[PDB]
Amino acid sequence: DIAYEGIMIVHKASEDSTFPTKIQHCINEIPVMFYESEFEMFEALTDLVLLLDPDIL
Amino acid sequence: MDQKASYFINEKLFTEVKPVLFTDLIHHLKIGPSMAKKLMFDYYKQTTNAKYNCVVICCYKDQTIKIIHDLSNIPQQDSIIDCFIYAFNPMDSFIPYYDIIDQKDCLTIKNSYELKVS
Amino acid sequence: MNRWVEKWLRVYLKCYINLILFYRNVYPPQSFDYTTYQSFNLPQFVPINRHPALIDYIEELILDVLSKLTHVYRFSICIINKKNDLCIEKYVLDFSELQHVDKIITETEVFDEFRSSLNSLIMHLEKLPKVNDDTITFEAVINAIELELGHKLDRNRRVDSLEEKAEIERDSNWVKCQEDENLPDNNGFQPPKIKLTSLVGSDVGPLIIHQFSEKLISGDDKILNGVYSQYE
Amino acid sequence: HMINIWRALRSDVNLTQYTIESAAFNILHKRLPHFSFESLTNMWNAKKSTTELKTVL
Amino acid sequence: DDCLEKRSTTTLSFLIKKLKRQKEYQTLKTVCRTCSYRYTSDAGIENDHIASKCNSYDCPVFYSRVKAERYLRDNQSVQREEALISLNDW
Amino acid sequence: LHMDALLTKFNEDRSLQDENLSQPRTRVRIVDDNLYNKSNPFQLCYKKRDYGSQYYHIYQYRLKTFRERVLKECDKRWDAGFTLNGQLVLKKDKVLDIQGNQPCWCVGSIYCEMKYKPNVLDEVINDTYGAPDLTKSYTGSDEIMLEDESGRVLLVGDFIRSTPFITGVVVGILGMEAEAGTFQVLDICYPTPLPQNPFPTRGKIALVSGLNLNNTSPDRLLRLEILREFLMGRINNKIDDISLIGRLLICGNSVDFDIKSVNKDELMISLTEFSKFLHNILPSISVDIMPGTNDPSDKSLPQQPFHKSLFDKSLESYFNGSNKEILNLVTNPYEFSYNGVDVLAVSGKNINDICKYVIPSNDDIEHRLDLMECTMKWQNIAPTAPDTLWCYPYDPFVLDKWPHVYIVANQPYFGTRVVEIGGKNIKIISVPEFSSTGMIILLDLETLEAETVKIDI
Ligand code: SF4
Repeated sequence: DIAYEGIMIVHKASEDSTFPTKIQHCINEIPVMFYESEFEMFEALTDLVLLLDPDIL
Repeated sequence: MDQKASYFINEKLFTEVKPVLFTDLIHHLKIGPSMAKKLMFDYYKQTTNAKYNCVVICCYKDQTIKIIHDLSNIPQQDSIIDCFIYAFNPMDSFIPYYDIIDQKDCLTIKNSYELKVS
Repeated sequence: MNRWVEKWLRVYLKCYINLILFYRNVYPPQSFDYTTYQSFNLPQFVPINRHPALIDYIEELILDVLSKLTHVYRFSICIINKKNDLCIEKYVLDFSELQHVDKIITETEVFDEFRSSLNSLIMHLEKLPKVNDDTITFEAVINAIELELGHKLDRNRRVDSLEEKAEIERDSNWVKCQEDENLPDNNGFQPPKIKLTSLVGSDVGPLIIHQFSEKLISGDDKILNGVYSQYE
Repeated sequence: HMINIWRALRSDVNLTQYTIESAAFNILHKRLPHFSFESLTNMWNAKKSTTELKTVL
Repeated sequence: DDCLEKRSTTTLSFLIKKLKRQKEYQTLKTVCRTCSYRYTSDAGIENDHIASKCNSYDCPVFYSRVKAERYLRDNQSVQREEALISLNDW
Repeated sequence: LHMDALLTKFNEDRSLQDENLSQPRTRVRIVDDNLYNKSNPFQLCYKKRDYGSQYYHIYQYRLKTFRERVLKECDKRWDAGFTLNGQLVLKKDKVLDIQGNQPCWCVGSIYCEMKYKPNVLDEVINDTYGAPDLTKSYTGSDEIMLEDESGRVLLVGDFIRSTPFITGVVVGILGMEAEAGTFQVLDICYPTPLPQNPFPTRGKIALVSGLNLNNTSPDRLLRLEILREFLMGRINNKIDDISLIGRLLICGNSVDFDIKSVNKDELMISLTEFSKFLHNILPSISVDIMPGTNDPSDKSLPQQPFHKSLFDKSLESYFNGSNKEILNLVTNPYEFSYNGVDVLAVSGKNINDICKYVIPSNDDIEHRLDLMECTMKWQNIAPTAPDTLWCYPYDPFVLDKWPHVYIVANQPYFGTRVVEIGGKNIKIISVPEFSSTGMIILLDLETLEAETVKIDI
């Protein structure tokens, strides 16, 4: 059960609110994940690559 | 009028092949449109040689100006409020030509504003 | 003064030829379009064919005729049956008594005279019987006084400009013919009688042009067969 | 297996630019508008219209 | 000189040139807006802005649009407009 | 019934009276109060010209003004303490602040699909030399959404499904929140009504558009000549009623040509034909000329008046400057104060521009009249700014005052409708073309009633 497409966006809580809601409404088909910092976003990318385990990047 | 409008129509119809309109009579003899229609009707009669194709229009109660083409079946006969010969055509194709008219004293409805020069 | 005279003559000849082609079913009526501008201001809404090859042919013919108009006193368009080579209708533009001055008639008066002449031509053409499709063709014949054509290629001259090339083309594009060459030879069994009709002509100050038409209007069988759409 | 798509297309087809837009048009017959990096970061900033964020995404 | 005397012909030629350029530019802008609809998914303003922000050097329409803008903003166009104003100042 | 019988029944017993022609009657005096008032909102200077930019400024100004108007009207209507059937209504600022089953209202723009018609794409593709497959780019949405610079919400319900809309229209939506991320619409709100000048045997004004004179159609010239004769009293011959038509208004599309392939000779021929008509008709009636889409004028909606040139030399007296009451050349959108009655006239590029889109949320005469009603309600004349108007220096199309009559010309059909927006009555008239369905509109200024006159062949 995976989406075959996705977007990762860094968005700290100190930024403007309702930005994740606006982005989710704008896409509304491709799931979007939001992370506090770039390091957590890279860790999530590593976790995704490990989970899917693709032969080719 | 008599013996003059007929001569003008004959000349403009046969000496030079040009359609003759009743407005041409209006501009020539300096007469009203009703009199021009009367002279067109008068010329339409007493003509043994029908070498021209008369063009007529019918004025309806709804101001529907219509060129009569079929000449056999005219719709809304009871609705016609005026009928007259619009022009005399020496040919099947009408295609009239228009130019500058010096309407010095042929106007029947003049506008309120007068022209000012310099 | 020929700068304006040649343009007016070109306009008149173009309108004349296009009207003859349209009203005699030389070409399908759908190709012809009613228009006022055909690279020049036309006197009326003359129907002009939209075929590019036909337009170029007519323009070249008109230019060739105008290039030798000094020696040409009569230009005629001949209507020829395709089934048998025979002139069934002939329309003549008389250019005799036309002033040839190189030294002020304006354009409105000239176009008024042209309108009268073309209206007379149209009135004559409308009364004529209709012509079937793909059965007729047209020819151009000029009557000259003192010229010889087809003899300018004997010098083996090499052309160096477009004007010289056009001149050498126009000098050899014509073939000598005889008067009434395409007419039937008067068989004697109810001989055909040519019919002459006179039309109005422009009489502008520099332009004095007479015009008339000819038609067989008769036959001795095998002539005008399957070309006039039967009775009507 | 890492793959460089632009080099792979360079070996395969005989194009003259081998850009993402050029390759997309010449192979997939799709025309993609190209925006400069300054334009992209200008439209990606928060407090912007939903249209610009949708455009970047 | 001679052209200036015939005001109608000169003004007609200038108007024809200007209108041709304007129509070509409008067609190019419509094409670019339709193209940018792929990203923007919008048809009003804020989509023409994004469409104008494109600088794709692989598209001939971009070159045509740049050339048309340069022609519209060129000094010759300003000269033609000034001549038109002077001619129609009567 | 033979035509000879009709001729001998009508022409034989002619009146032959009231046509002495020595002292012709004066036409009804109709005066344009804006002739020398100047201050034309749609008059633009050529020196400033268009730079191809500064459109976001107009967009922001329009958004601000319309939001202010809608907020003021919403506060007037849904004031504090107003309660709906379910519960009280609360003012919500942000569009995404709607979280609960409580009545509320908000102000924001409207989002729609608005795809281009396939014929438009085919037309623009063939004249671009490198245009992509725009149909493939389009490759939709049938739902209306509200945008308020803080998010977008889905709008659902039968109320909003029965109203035409265009992207960018700022309105105030009231309703409840649905189960999903959708907003139910129970009432809608529009900008606060604009002031209208007080209204007011006067006369009648003739409206004609789409003459479309060219060098290939000779029937248009014949129809124009018949119209000129009718307006002068030669055809109708009822000099009492014809004299009531004080002024004639030409609403655009006087000449039809293709800019891509046209020379000055053919355009000059058509313009000389038009000038001959004007010279023959000006001595009897006053004519106002309006630029059209295919007329020799700029492609942007605020078209500047016709140049003093491009007219025959016989019109020099009329173009002397002092006599502007007989011949007047005005901009494409123009407010006519005809004998105290304000008339807003446009050659129809705005309505012809909204109709070139495919909007899967809402071509008929009733549809066009509803679109004109929406244009009046939204208080702007050009809802599709990118398609209608070019770069505007320093927006005249945002209405500041409501006219008595709204005229949109060059339309496929003729139709009229009286509307009441905020207690103000506006009469909307759709003027058809004269080249096809050669119909004229007679507008009575005293009673604001429009009657039609048709000319055949
Ligand atoms: S330029 Fe080419 S690519 Fe960029 S938008 Fe216009 S069309 Fe699409």
